[PDB]
Amino acid sequence: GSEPAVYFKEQFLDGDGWTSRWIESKHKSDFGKFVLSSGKFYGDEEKDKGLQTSQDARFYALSASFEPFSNKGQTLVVQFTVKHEQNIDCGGGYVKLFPNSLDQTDMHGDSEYNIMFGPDICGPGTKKVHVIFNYKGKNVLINKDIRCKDDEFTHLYTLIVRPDNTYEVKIDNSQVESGSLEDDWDFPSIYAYDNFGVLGLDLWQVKSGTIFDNFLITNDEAYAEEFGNETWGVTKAAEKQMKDKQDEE
Ligand SMILES: [Ca+2]
Repeated sequence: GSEPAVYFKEQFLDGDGWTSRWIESKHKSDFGKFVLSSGKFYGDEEKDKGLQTSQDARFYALSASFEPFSNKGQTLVVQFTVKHEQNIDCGGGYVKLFPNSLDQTDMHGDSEYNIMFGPDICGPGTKKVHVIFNYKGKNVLINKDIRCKDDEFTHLYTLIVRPDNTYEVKIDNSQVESGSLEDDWDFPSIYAYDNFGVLGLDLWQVKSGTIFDNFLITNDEAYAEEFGNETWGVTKAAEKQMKDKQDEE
């Protein structure tokens, strides 16, 4: 009939239903398995179900395709929650947005993506939020140091990329970094990609147990903020109260 474009959304609300929407890469025969779980403590046992890394010291390669789109002349928002319930030592917690040309059964560390975004932890020296744009054959990393969350709780990560070559990074629905694409990377069409068609979780973990949930790819900042409050905002207080109840035990 005669609104925000929701290019991709995943909340894992239909039990085993997610297996049809996500594809495991067969590039290697030893990739780790994601399992559906809400972990040992949660805000809501059912709502907080997400994809959890289940095997230590493994590479992960799982991806979801969606009807392809271009962000040309549009704002692009990529958002998701990451919960390092295990008290992570070293491991990725970022997503990669690929063009539709990706063969999902062959996705691996070298697969050509458009944008990579999210937290990476590797001991005390790396607690950072990556913001990477693939530009003219190179993966260009942000020149700002954005500290990521390293506790056991669910955190919302949001990247906003605007058609005026500006961006914003939010953690828990609050701005943590912003600036211009020309200023914050060493590169007017910089922001735009002809095609996005796959969101991938392509990463390494030593201590596994991270849970990913509430993925959203949209062209509207205000909608991503509302969805953020409907997901992460609903989890927050009750999840903390449950862990506090358990810590005392
Ligand atoms: Ca969920």
